[PDB]
Amino acid sequence: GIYTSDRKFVQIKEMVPEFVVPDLTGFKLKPYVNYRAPAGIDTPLTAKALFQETVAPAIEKDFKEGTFDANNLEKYGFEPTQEGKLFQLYPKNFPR
Amino acid sequence: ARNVLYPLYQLGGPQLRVFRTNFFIQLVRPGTAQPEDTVQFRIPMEMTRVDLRNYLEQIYNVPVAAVRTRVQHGSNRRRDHKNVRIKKPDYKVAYVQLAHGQTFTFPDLFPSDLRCPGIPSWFGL
Amino acid sequence: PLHRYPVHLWQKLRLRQGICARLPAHFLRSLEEERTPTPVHYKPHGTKFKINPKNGQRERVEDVPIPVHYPPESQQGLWGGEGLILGYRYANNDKLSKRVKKVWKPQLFTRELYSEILDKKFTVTVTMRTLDLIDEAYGFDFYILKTPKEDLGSKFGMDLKRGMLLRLARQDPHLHPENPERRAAIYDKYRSFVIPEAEAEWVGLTLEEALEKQRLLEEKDPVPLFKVYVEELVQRLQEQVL
Amino acid sequence: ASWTCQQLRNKSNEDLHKLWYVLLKERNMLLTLEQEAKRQRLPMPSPERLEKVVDSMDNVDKVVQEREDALRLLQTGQEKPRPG
Amino acid sequence: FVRLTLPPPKVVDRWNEKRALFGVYDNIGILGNFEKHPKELIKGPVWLRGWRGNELQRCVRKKKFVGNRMFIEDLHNLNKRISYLYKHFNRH
Amino acid sequence: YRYGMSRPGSIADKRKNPPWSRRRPVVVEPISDEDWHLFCGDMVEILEGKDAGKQGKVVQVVRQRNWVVLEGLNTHYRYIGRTKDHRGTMIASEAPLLHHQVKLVDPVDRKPTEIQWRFTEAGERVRVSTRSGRIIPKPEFPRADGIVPETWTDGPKDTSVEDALERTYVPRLKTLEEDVMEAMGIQETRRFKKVYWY
RNA sequence: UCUCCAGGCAUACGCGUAUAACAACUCGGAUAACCAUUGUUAGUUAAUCAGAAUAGGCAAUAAUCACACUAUAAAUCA
RNA sequence: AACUAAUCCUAGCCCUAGCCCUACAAAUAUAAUUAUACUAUUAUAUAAAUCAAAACAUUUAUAAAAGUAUUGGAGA
Repeated sequence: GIYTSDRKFVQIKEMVPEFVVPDLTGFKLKPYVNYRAPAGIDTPLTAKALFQETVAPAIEKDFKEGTFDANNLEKYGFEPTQEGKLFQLYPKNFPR
Repeated sequence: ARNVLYPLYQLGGPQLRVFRTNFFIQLVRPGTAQPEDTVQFRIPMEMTRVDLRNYLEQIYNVPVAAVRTRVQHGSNRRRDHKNVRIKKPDYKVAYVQLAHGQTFTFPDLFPSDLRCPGIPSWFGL
Repeated sequence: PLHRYPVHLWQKLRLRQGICARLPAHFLRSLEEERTPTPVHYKPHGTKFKINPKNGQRERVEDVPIPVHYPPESQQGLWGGEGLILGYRYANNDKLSKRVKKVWKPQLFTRELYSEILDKKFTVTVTMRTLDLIDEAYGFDFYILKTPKEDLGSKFGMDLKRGMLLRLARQDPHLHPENPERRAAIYDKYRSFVIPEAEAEWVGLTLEEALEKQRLLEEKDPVPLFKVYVEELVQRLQEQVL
Repeated sequence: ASWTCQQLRNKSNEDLHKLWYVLLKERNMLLTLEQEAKRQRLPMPSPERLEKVVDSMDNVDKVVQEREDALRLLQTGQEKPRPG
Repeated sequence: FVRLTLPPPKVVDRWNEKRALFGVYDNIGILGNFEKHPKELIKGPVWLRGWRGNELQRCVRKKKFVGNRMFIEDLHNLNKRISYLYKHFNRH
Repeated sequence: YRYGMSRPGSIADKRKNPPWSRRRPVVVEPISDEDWHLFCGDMVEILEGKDAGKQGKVVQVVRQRNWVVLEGLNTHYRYIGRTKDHRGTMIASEAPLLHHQVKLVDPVDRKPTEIQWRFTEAGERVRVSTRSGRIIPKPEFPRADGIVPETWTDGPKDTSVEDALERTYVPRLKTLEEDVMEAMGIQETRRFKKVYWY
């Protein structure tokens, strides 16, 4: 909130966080995992991996067809600006 | 969420939403004598009483009527072997009264021979 | 331990590495080169030999330049190599007399000079020697451009030199506006000082200014890795098509 | 056993957010039980449960962070979420 | 008071390579046609290789040899020590 | 801190290494990870000790002290449960053996053959005897906790096997925060005003 | 329960867990009992108690139970 | 053969040699470490003296030629 004149507290609804609680009904993931389940080797996701998985197939097909141009870079997923999104990648304007 | 940066708000700015919560709370049996509906909770010092109200109402769907909170000073008198003062982490105690006439009661968790001494009994000789 | 390189060589190492190495070669040459200022208050010894007092034999002689203090105000003005001489004096020019602390002040003045290249009259601190040098240089603009930094002895003069050199280099229409014919004559008149635009920019720049300039030149907005991968993907695919 | 990072990566973005609260709920219950044990001066049964939940929660956070970090680099090229 | 325990037994080899080869080429000058002076074989601080002097001379020579490479703290300490040494020898 | 047979951080370890202790540190010759060749379950022959010449299987390895423990070998007898009421019960307790005090055993021929580390076709490192070159396969050791992964049965709050193995991630041009919004349909039209980062 | 003594309670300031319960009897109280000591655990709850927009226009006449009444040390943003 | 005590070797250091150097979150110069506006923001003249000249005053160091000559209360 914000303290206005006269030493009076004025709570701001926007600045008050709202807890987004997921629905756990039908969700099969639980706090613990089976010892029967093999441990997973860590393979952290990277920009190259994300680009290869999603963006590369689109460009590869388009490039062979020849329908590739700078103006359509956004079509493959480029964002000219982070404004307009509730969650902005940079500068980070959203909380966890 | 604790130990994180919160977005600065400006006129016309979005409502603040916390999709992932880092606040962790513990239900504690009241140290003092309190009404049954009243419940004591140990919560991070950065959490506000309003946050607890939303936290219980949303995450745990618990109706809350009134909340009273206190900050407990951690004693720093304790010293180590080097005579360096050790400070107990400060914790916040929240007294939450249930709504809709609900009442709470703390669960009952954690419900040789004497005649011949000095000669080992092994000897048969 | 002990430093392998002396303190004076530490500066050389920095100049040879890092952003200093990335600095333009022309500017680096200007910084590296040192030119002795023209003597003003001291003259070289007339004779090259003298009788050594200790051994009673003729010996080679050396020249000791007189110490002269140039205040920063000179760097904001156009002094003709004159400077404040601080020291001691013996009254009547005999060592037998009393020693009096004396500060010798050259007569300083503030006067206005017209610059053809900039087409403006500048009022600046100047000495009589500079005015004679300006006449000897065949114009105020010539004096700034012809005179080297050390002989010029003025940061503002170097600032004028940077602007004059850049103005001549670019053939900028800003010279003598609405008089294109007059503009050509000035450029032809000062054609001797025409140089590449890049060199003229760095003339007279201070070390702190130069480092910031190179930092500003080399700072570039981070490349979105999406774009980098897109170009890399297209380049590899294009090569495969070949 | 606690959730491993790779398994969490296999799970969807929505699933990861759902799982985080599930782990948090268990962590709070274990924390709630532990604090009562401290008051009662008694040991906590199966203390490894809390460690497993915390390990799973830590794995969840990095996996989510990895996806966010990768996209930020792609769209903007900045290696840090905060300008500096 | 004195030890109540025996020290570890020690045996020293007098025919080790270092002792066995000690002194070799000490006659390099006379036996090497004087191309290399035996002083050239001295290993030690640069300012006193093939040179000897009193404590004051050694310190002064050290200052000149590595003054440009000496630390400011070391240089300041050496100057203060030199001043005390200079007064003592030259006035007492 | 002097490493002992007691596990580090245990109550016995605290007695062995009290905070005020400043005893002379014990020097143990460092052994590289590649150099080390002894692992739990390895059949080795005791070069020297109480049971020198008796081959045993390793059960504990304190690499900090280069100590190898063989079950049922170099075993001394000590009193467990000593109390005021009862004298105690004699038990056989193993003593640490240094790495040089044991050597690996060739399976076909039981001898203390010196070994050299070399890779295999699969790429797993295997110790190879310097003489009579042969592959000493890594031994199988039971899980210390005693939990057999297959035998384990899911308890409360434990996911079923199939649930963990299910993969639901679909690569897409959206962050997790954005993905959650789509599923729950969160929409926000308000925009933060310009903020000067500095 | 009896005998006798007569600065007590709140706030400020300062102090910072010395608070309370349990368990100890070694150390601290210049001796014991008992703790102010040692170990562990608990504690002080506030919409009422306390702390944390701008530009113009315009002002003669103290208080003293403020009326009378005087006085001199000259004493009220809206 | 007793008490009080004593016993010990590594905790580490020193000098040369070698070598220049380029080793979490959150909060912070506001009142440092106070998550957002206040209030503009800023070092340094010969180094001196002490000291030596038995005080004190000009003065007083900080490869060979060679401690030769000059200089100097011709004295340290």
